[PDB]
Amino acid sequence: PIETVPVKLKPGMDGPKVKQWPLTEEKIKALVEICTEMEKEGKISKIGPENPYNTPVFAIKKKDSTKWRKLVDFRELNKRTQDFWEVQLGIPHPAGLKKKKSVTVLDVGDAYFSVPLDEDFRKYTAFTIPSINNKTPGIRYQYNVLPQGWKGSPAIFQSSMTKILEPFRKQNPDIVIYQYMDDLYVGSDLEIGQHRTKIEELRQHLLRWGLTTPDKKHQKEPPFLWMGYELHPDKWTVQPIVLPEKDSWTVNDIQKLVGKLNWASQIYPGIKVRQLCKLLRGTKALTEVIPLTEEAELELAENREILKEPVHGVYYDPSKDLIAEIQKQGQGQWTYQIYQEPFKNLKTGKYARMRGAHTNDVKQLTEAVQKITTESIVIWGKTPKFKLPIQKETWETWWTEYWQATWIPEWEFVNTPPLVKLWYQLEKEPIVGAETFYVDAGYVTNRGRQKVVTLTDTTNQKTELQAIYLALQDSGLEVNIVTDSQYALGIIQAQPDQSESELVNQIIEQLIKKEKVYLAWVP
Amino acid sequence: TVPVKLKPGMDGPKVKQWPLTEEKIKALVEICTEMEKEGKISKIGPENPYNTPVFAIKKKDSTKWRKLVDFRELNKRTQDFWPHPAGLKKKKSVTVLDVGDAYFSVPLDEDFRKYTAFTIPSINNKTPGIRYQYNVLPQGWKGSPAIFQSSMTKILEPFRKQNPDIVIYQYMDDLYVGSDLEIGQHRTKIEELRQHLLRWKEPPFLWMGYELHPDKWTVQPIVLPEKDSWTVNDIQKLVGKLNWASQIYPGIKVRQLCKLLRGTKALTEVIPLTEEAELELAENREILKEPVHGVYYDPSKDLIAEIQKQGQGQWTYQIYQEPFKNLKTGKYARTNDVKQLTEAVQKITTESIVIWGKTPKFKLPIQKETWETWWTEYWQATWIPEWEFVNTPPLVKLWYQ
Ligand SMILES: Cc1ccnc2c1NC(=O)c1cccnc1N2C1CC1
Ligand SMILES: [Mg+2]
Repeated sequence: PIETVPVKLKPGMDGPKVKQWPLTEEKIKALVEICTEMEKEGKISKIGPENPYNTPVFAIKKKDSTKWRKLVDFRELNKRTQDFWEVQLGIPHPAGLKKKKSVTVLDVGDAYFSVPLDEDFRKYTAFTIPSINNKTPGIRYQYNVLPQGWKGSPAIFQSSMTKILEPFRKQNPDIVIYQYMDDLYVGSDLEIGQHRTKIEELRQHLLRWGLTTPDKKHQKEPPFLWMGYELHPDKWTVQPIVLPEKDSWTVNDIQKLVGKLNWASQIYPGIKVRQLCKLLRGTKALTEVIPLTEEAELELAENREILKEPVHGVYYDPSKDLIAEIQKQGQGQWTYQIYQEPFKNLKTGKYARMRGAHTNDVKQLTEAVQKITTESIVIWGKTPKFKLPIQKETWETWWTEYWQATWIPEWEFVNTPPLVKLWYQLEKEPIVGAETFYVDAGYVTNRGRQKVVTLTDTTNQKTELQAIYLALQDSGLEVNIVTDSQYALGIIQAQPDQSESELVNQIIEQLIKKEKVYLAWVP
Repeated sequence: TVPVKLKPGMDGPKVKQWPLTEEKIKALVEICTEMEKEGKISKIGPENPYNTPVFAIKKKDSTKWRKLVDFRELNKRTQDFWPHPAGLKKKKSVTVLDVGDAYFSVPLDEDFRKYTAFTIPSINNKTPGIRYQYNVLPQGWKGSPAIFQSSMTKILEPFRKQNPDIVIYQYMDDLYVGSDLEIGQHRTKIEELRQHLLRWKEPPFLWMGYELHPDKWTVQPIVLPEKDSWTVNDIQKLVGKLNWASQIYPGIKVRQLCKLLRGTKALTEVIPLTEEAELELAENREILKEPVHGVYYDPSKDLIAEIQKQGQGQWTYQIYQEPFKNLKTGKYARTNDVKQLTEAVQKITTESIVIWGKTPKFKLPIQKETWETWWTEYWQATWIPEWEFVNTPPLVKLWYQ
């Protein structure tokens, strides 16, 4: 029998003392039947009237017959129980698995029911069964095993399972086993017959510890539906997504669809939600009906089509390299695909995240690369060799001019438009014969010129970019600009190609136009 | 074993483990597997909710991997224990030895062991991940050097009296051996230590097995452009910079330079410097030749280290406690951005350790995800300074060079 894990109540706290609520004689009966049985199987044990602790229990009728199910409420005991090493918080991504010939899933019944509970802790699991007799005292028990609903059960159960699988795993290095709550996925490259046989060996091993699982006739067969995916032994996808067909969409519908569409983009390349997303602007209620714009309709129809023919994801082949490829799919929009075999995707995806109010494609692309790198380490434990639509020289250039440090692993240029580049660059030195504008809501040029404007509904730092803006307009191809604003400077110095505020974008336009622009700062 | 405790009221660390590469994981598995065989660590169960992050780093001039446990959180939560050689910095040359292994021969208070829990993750969450806790004193823990100080004095007793010409300082897992002797006669007195330390798995040399030469560690004054002709622009940059350094050296004047710049002139227009002005500049130059007076090290204040990228593989830093009140300033030069930044941080930490005996708090110019992703690839120190990530402005950087 498996080792006992030492449990304790949180510091200073004492066990639960919650009175058992009134129970119908019909429930009193069914419980005593369920409990008396549990006492025979050793799962619980009658205790002396010395135990001041108690946890209420009541009965539920599992929609079947009249037979009742026992439910013990451990909220209080849970509040008073120590924290355990958090159960499996992370999960595997299908794209990180290696294909198998056969994969078998097994359900484990009476999981907690077959695992010891630390002796010094059982006295806190004390509960009571009100006797039907009026003058008579009800019967009080305590648990001898992991109780359903208790805080540490999930963790202590997994820990045990892992120790129970240890041997079987060493004797069978060729078999892969994934534990997920009460299921066990077991895969191998064994011939059909051999596989089924091993599965039977495992079943016996688990049964030796009183762990019951389903036989061949009752086991679920691939593909398996897990965490939103549809899994086969050789390929994976996301479970079937159906785009509603209608003409009256509410904010609720749009949000659910965009959510659904998002999940799909990890395998279906080309999914777009830009237009659909715009429908949510200024919405007043979840039930407010929003008409689909001609472009939203276009978008929905295209997704509908991409989703019509299922695409599958191939599994990881650790013998081959991971290739990551990125494409700019619109302003602030990127898409990527990770594969090993030319064009046979393990997974795809898109990046639309914008870090900071202003930015350029070079930054965004670099961030996409970081995000993909992080992700790959999690799924495959190594970084992919990148295929990027940016030339070495372009990158290397922005690299040195940016104050912040960064790094991009192995990567080769890929001449696949649109290529990312810098739309403009500030001179490193003032221009000769290029007029000089001194801005401060107006400006004064060295050649005598000037202009002052008044601005309503404007922020202090917004009037600063206005001036700079004005100057770019009235100036010629080459222009030197002097300002006191460190803010504007920073913004422009970062050479953004896209922004949130129109102002900046209008400035960027001017900037892209000029032959030579130099910006300076003065206090 | 000594009864160690966490600072009152405080509970153990529960730090998230940053995803690792299959390479650093394989390494940590091989390593921890062996530490288990030698009873240094033990597998633990779910009843232990604590966690400290671990990494695998490469050893310089060795093919082996080092296990780096980030006990930073645990160390802030460990109780305080109750001297720094003002002369170690004066010494001409200092060698750094990794004496971390000395600890592996000392049990850890049974009731503290739980606080040293760490996890060896698995790729893509295939499996729950291997959990351990320490049985002996863990390398990197604030308590280890302390709880071993005695046994360490008792051991550095003979070499101390044998060679009272070479000052020996210990910091966490590192030992700083300082002298003035000749490089050969020095490196020789070092090896004589390595044999006297082995006398009680040899303590390798950190930092290339090389010396540091603490004497040369210079403060880098603020510099002003020395030019032939001065354009309106040059002067404007001159004043802005002067104005800034005026905050520190109040004797700086620009009044006379601001005169060359009256009206609205062309940025490129060359301006001869009036007599009055030329003299005021020469004077400002004189003032910046040395660090501002009255800036002392407060042992009760945290040391801050700020780094700026100059480009072309060149960085600049400043160690202070109060704004502008710099205790030190330096530069570093060549790899890639991250590799350099990491090599910098460690350099500044070693110095900060040597000069004051405590690691500084860095303010790094990089995205956390980028840093978290690559730093372990070039890190070689046994310690890990505290750090945060920032966005340096164009001007500050523009005022160093
Ligand atoms: C849900 C899950 C999580 C982790 N691994 C797997 C699975 N399920 C599978 O069906 C699967 C499919 C293909 C390869 N490995 C798989 N398995 C491994 C166990 C054989
Ligand atoms: Mg001005």
